[PDB]
Amino acid sequence: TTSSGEGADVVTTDPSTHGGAVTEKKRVHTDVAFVMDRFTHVLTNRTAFAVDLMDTNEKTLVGALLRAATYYFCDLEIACLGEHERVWWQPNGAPRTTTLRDNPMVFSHNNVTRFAVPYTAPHRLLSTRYNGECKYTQKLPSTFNFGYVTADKPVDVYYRMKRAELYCPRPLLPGYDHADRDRFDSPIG
Amino acid sequence: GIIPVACFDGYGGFQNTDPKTADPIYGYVYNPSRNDCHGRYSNLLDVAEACPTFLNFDGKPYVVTKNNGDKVMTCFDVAFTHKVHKNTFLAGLADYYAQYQGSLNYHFMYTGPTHHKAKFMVAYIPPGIETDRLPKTPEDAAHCYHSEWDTGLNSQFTFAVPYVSASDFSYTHTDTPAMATTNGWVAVFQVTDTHSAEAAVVVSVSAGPDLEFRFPVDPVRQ
Amino acid sequence: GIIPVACFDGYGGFQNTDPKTADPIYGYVYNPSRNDCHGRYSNLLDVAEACPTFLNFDGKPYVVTKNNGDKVMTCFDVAFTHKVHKNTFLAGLADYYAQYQGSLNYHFMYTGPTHHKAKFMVAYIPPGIETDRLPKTPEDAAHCYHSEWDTGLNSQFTFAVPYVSASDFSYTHTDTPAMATTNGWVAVFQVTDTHSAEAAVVVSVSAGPDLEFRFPVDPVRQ
Amino acid sequence: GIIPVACFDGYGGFQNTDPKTADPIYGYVYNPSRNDCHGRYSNLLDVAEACPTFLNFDGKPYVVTKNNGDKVMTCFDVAFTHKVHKNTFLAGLADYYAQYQGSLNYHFMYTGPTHHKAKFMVAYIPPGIETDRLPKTPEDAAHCYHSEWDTGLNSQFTFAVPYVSASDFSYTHTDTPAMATTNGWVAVFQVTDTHSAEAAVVVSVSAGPDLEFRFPVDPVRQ
Amino acid sequence: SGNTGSIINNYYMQQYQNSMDTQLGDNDWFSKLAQSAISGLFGALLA
Amino acid sequence: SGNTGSIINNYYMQQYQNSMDTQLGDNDWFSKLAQSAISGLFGALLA
Amino acid sequence: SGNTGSIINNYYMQQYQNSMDTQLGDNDWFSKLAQSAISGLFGALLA
Repeated sequence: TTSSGEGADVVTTDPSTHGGAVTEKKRVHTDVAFVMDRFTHVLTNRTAFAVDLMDTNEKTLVGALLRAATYYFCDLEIACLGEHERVWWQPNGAPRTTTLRDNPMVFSHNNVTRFAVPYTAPHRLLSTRYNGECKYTQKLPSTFNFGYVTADKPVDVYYRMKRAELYCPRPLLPGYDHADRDRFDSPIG
Repeated sequence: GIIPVACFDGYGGFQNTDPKTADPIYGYVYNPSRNDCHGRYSNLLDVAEACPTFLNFDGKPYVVTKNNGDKVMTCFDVAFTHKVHKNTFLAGLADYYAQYQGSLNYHFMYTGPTHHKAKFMVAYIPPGIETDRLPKTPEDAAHCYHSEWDTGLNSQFTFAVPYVSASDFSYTHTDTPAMATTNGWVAVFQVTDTHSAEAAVVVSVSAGPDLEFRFPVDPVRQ
Repeated sequence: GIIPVACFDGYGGFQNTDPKTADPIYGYVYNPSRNDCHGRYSNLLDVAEACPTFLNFDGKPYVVTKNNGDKVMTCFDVAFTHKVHKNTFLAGLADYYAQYQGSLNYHFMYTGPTHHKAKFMVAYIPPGIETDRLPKTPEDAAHCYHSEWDTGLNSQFTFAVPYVSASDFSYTHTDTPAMATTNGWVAVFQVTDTHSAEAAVVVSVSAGPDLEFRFPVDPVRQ
Repeated sequence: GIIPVACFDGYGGFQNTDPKTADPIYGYVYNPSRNDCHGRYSNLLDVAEACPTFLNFDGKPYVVTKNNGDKVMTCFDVAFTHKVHKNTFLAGLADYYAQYQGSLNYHFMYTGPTHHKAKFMVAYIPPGIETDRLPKTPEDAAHCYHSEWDTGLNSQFTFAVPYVSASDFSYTHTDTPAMATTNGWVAVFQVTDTHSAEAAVVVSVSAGPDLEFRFPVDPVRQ
Repeated sequence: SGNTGSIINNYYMQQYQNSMDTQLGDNDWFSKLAQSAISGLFGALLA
Repeated sequence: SGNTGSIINNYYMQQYQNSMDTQLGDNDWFSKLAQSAISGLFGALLA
Repeated sequence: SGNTGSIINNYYMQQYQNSMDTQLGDNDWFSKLAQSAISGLFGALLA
């Protein structure tokens, strides 16, 4: 199916060119809103922390796909774990304080603390990367966060993107290295 | 008067994939309007189809045309773990998903001088049950599901690789014990062996119209 | 026969901001009628708009007109934490809320003798990216979004300060590391430098029609 | 405002036979189509009826015809635990279910040479209250619910064994203390005692149209 | 009304959950005050 | 269907509780086999 | 919408569960881009 490639026109040919029919599939697990909606693990044994969403491990599904997008929009759901009495949450732009009162707060129930954080940042969109005079011939600003959680005792933390909307795609890379063998070859249960 | 109810064991544990939503803190927030925020993509296979990415031929996407016989410019597995696919967006997307089906697409863009001419053929070799082989000459590869093109005014050529397998879906990751491929080879022969000099064929890959991943997974790397 | 149900972890903890209401003790109380109890206000921004409050110019709301050059009677940030706003009702209201948008209003009431005359101009300087500056003469401030008024039978003058910023909302509190303002300056030049003698211009501030706070917060002071 | 509810004791324990279903993990899986996957059976008694299986007569399904008197080729209980039924699909299916009712069917296929001829009769002896007995000659068994057939062009003969018992259902397993059968005998007489030589009658069993098992059980073996 | 809300409704009767109000029979101000404001420019506007 | 049953219905959507089936478009046997049976007595029945 | 689903519906009001969106009045791209694709064979197809 010859065509000029310089124009970068999209081309997608099915095996129909060789006489084989292929019906369109309605993929659902590839969908952004479905994939991004999970409790990715982010950090362990930490009391106070900013709820920056770039703390996600880059090898995890949610973190990698999140870095596959330049801009993003998400309601969030936090889920702390481990022994603690309570969890405070300061909305974005609230001044930091070592003590907390009257700020929104959730007691744990059976050493688990799940709650929904509304999108809070002033920017109409957040971004996973930000060109702030980082020109090169070869870090994201603090306003990009959903809040500032503090726990009574150090806790494991989970984030769950909601109503996710990813904008402007960026490259994904496989995490595995092939070593000596060109085919990676991995065990399967 | 109180409503009877029976709490059950094995239910209500924390679940990271559960459908149910968390209890609210703040109310009545109004997000800034995102109207005229361009470039949203609602599904990863869309960007996988519309945006082909280059293959890893020993660190360089292009294959050099060559004078000595050989003729097999490339002969690589149709499997995402293969080293050739290592830089591609599809290998990185399917690094996570557990299973797939459907055709791939390979784009071959000739890049050589306008006076230089060449003829190529690509062939898809079904999984074996092959004692090796694989065929090293075009006359031998002609029997297989192939296609053949010569360079002209229209540089690019898009060869679609059929999904032929016994099972409706096939694993993206390769199982540790294997002496042969489970999805088959593809090979890109040159067909004349007289080329002064060099030239190059850029190669890239993108998901076909009918390709479909299933089951997200987050494998520990390494 | 009992209805199955599954209590979940992470739910049902005490929450100080939860929508749900507490279980009743007493019933059938009847509150005394509050008819003809005047002065109710259903929203704090209403009292913020209808009731301007004075600025803190070194402990005195008025600015004195002066003979020596200078000409910059005031040059203060459009930020609620600034010392000038310290006594104002808006700074005290926005001491709690986390974010805002919309215009402020500044009222300038001349107070001097009827025979004494003066001319003034106020200018709004957009955030920089300013190496300082700020302009110290009216001819320099003329380029900026300004306005200019002379004293007459109608003493008061109401200058509205536009909300110009890259982001739809901007923080009320100032972040600790900053070498320049994020909401910009405003300055109140006199424009003739010959004033025998004294005179005074009372200054006050009140929220504009479109101003809006969001996210209550209760910061620990200090 | 919270809905009152009262969790009860004795409810919500783990139950391996409970109607209620478990909470989901993955969603939107689509199983491969099973269209044109032949041979499905929706009920075990269907395969029990359509597929007769051979009896265990001392390790060989057939009974040999014999010259010496005796005449009682077989005399076995109509009970699933009996050694004769040990290889049959019904004994293996009813090894699990606790109770049954309804008729069995026994198929007798003659297998001898076309010139060889024989005559047979089968009789169903109701449970006793029998001091033994059982009758050892056809003249004695004639009084009982019997049937009689001679070999011909149509080899197979299907004798149906009635369910006659005081109780609407009867146990599949035999209770440890018993000196006599609770479901009765059946016996397969030859009726002439002159047979040179050998010949054989294959025997098999399959559930009748009205047979019904009830109460699955998973007994510990041994 | 206020920071309360559910698709359902409060389980207890209104008489038990909240004190009943009584009319003086056998209101808001600052809304009106803020609406009394004159944003219209004074004098003869030009250009 | 199967050993499940309630006056109500499953709380989660069918898409989450059970894998969806797909027709081969963009069955039972032994029932029929058992129904093929000929109980009618062979030969000339008498008396 | 997304990995959520129940026969019922969320107990809390939408205002409490999710941030409200606002129109710029007092979108998708790669779907269209992928649909712009020309699968039709180029040149004079034969046989």
